[PDB]
Amino acid sequence: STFTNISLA
Amino acid sequence: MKFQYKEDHPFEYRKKEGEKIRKKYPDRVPVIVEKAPKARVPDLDKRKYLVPSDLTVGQFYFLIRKRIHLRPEDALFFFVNNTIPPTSATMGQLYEDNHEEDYFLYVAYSDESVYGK
Repeated sequence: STFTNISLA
Repeated sequence: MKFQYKEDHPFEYRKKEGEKIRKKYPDRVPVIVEKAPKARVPDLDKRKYLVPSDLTVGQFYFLIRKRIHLRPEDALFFFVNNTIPPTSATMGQLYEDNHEEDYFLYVAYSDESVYGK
């Protein structure tokens, strides 16, 4: 599985 | 507390992945986000998240809530080690105090204010 990057925008 | 990420991957696998991602991104934290068992909340398509360490828990709450797409009247609570984390704390601060030996932070969500309720 691959990480998804969390951001405010 | 139970997580499907642990049922899919043994500890030795989780530790290698969490150790490498922390050395690659020292300013970010890996977080496992899954739904509480008895929670009446929609599911998430993804469970592994790379979160900026300076993002607050309250901001992480709002970003996950938008991914779950909840109705405005829907309640949502987060749990780390059977405790609702502080709102003003940063995700890096919460990670340092609560990460497991696989270098992952485990967060569960539910519509109830008690974890297993």
